[PDB]
Amino acid sequence: SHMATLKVIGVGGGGNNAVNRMIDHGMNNVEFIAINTDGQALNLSKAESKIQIGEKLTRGLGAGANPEIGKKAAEESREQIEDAIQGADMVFVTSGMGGGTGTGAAPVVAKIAKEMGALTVGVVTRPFSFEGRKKQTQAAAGVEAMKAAVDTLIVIPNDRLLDIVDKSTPMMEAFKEADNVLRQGVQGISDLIAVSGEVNLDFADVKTIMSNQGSALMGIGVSSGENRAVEAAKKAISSPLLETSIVGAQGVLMNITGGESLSLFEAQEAADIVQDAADEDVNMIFGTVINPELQDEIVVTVIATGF
Ligand SMILES: Nc1nc2c(ncn2[C@@H]2O[C@H](COP(=O)(O)OP(=O)(O)O)[C@@H](O)[C@H]2O)c(=O)[nH]1
Ligand SMILES: [K+]
Repeated sequence: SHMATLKVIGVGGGGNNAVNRMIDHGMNNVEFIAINTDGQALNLSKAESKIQIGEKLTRGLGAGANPEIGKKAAEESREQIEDAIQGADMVFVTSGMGGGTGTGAAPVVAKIAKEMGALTVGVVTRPFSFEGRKKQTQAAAGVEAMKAAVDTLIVIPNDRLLDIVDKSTPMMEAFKEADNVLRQGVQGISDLIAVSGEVNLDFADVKTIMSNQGSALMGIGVSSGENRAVEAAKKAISSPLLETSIVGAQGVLMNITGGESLSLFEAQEAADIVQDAADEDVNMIFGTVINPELQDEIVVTVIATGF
């Protein structure tokens, strides 16, 4: 029997913001690591494990939006980063691209985790257009460096947050919507590992769908009542925040969780929604979990790769 160790690593300001908000939300059976140049921010981190990088470089300040400083800071702290990761079977690295620390250090952190054998997933943001072309260009170079260093990468363009707010939505509420991509992905994988399914998926199946793949989609949908399976499957694959949509996916891990009423017909319906949306012949790794506590609720978890 195998119990996978999952860790979430925030790198730089935005990544450490995400870690703090996820801890506040509550996230058990997952270990958090906070990595930053900025000692003032790191002192406010809620993470159990904190690594200040580049103190000789920046004297405790941030990188001042220069990615070369973040890269050097991370490389010089490799051993400390390895020690915090040790034991991990899966590592999520989260960072905002475009600044100095995340852009430069997050790809180093990802490569360290990958060369320790952890399944390594990046979830990163691109800057708002109003932040200017230079920052977009720097972020683009960071995204490409992340893709070369992870097993799978999820990119959230911050511009998509402007598609989901009204004129009054607090910025922090919008940021929590972006956080949900990583948080619900981690939770869905943590639930998959913890529960034996009736059609069982385990961590080896997560590795099949995510190892050495590139772009990825991770989504969850919950629905009740009539047409719940179709509606949950549509919710799982249809986030407006994602650079990589479901279209073009050639591998999908899909788990359906329901009560004792979970029907074979509705499982096929949900699988068909995902196949049709990908517009490809999808290699599906299909799982089912009967949770008797659930009455009329159905949960559909999707991880899509192979773009
Ligand atoms: N969605 C989101 N984006 C953020 C957040 N914090 C910063 N950003 C974005 O991330 C980019 C880099 O900022 P930051 O992570 O603070 O820079 P760094 O510490 O030097 O890596 C910014 O230009 C913003 O686009 C956050 O909490 N949420
Ligand atoms: K399992």
